[PDB]
Amino acid sequence: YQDDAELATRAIPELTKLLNDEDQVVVNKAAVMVHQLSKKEASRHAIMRSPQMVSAIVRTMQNTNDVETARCTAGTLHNLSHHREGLLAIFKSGGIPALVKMLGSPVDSVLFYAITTLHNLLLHQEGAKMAVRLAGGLQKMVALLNKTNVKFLAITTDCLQILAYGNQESKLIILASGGPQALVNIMRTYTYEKLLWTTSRVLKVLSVCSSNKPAIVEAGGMQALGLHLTDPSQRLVQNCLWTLRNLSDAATKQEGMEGLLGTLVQLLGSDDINVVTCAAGILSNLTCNNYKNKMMVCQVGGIEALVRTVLRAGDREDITEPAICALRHLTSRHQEAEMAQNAVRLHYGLPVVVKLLHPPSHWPLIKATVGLIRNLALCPANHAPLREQGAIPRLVQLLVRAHQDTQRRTSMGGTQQQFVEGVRMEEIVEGCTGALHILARDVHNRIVIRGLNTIPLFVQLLYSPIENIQRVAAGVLCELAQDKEAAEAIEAEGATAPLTELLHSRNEGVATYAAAVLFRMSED
Amino acid sequence: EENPESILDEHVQRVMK
Repeated sequence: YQDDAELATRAIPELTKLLNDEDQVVVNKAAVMVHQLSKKEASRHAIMRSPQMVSAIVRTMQNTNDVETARCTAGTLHNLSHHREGLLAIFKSGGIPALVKMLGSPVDSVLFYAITTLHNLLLHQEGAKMAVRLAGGLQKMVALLNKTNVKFLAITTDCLQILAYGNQESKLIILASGGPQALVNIMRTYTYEKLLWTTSRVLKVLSVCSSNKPAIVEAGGMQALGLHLTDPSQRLVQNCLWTLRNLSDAATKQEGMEGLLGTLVQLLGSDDINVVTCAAGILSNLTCNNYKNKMMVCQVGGIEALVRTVLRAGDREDITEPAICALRHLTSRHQEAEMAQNAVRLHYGLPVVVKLLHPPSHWPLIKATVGLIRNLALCPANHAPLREQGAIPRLVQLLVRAHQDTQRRTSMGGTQQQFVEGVRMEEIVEGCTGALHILARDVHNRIVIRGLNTIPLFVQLLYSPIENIQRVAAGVLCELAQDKEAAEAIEAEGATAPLTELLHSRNEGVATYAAAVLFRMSED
Repeated sequence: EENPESILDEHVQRVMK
């Protein structure tokens, strides 16, 4: 060894001379020796530290198409990339643009030497990201996703993950290169844990993108990610779940979701809190405005599973909020909505749902819960139970608070109206009044509502500048007007004047309810 | 002698698991 870092050093200028030889026959001889001088502790640091070498070696690899020297050279750089000095040395000689050129090599051993070295550079060499992007490694790597060696694909997809992370430039190019569809293809074809994991990471990164999102969805990403939710690997399952939650708001138009939806429902009974949370989140977005998904979730026991999720979550609002939102979506506008409304009651959900209206619940959960209660009230069998649990007094109380807050802002807190815990009080005013409108279909509920002296407030809400509020207020007043005593109170309260003006509202809903109140009040 | 697939197998062995 005492002559390695002494003779090889005096040998460096030697082989370096041969690598630049014009004779395409002996240049191969050095390539072999040089490669050998990459396996010894000394020779390695000899060439690696010999800028002259690195440069020639790199130039050789790319130039000589000789399917024999291409690997000796490529094989040299790779041995150097296991050392920081090597990575840096390779980076300075411009090896990256070369290595990227070799990604097109039909000689597997060269291909493998290229992708593994680039991976090392992208993993520990600052500046590598720019260079690879510069040389156009992105489109190259996306093209190589058509290969079938799984360890190779795992390396390649990891590189793409490194290059894409937090960079829309790379992401755009990946998209244009047809990356999404290729990535989804891998998820539905292979079973090599490491590969699925690394690929799910690239998808996770792209799923937070605006342009990549709808692309992954169209490629069938939802269904494919859904294939691995039952896999033994926890990191794979969790990565698929996060990516799925990100895509879920742009996948409300997909077909063949039966399998995914059924799996999500069963995932609600998981021992892992994090899986439960994501699952509820994903179901909430997939059942928003999609009657088909709503019918499916209900069909596989979604209602019972969600009520159980709410019970198990306790005071953990990151779980109850989306679970309660899903339940809201499932209890209206679809063929089985009525079955869903009944099932919530049959599975002992009414008590827990009304309790959520009380502290320690914060506003976002409260807002979601008021909406669910409005839907539950569409089922006449839920009126007495909802009333027994104290729903009306709490809804009215919430209504009064939110309305006053909007009054302490009619002056100037900041702007027209801002938020409180992420919720505008105008939405609580609308939600509560809307819940009371439906509940008021019941004669007994009307007695309670009227008894709390709400008519004066409801009338003032007709002057609200917010159309949706004017509409639910007129709505609840119309329901209450069917009782003579309430009808006289509404009139004594001066509702006729404002109702008469609302007949001209630009909002059909508002004009209709206003007119309905007046008719109910006329023909008594 | 050595299968040009050991290059990947080895790499994977060190970068991750």
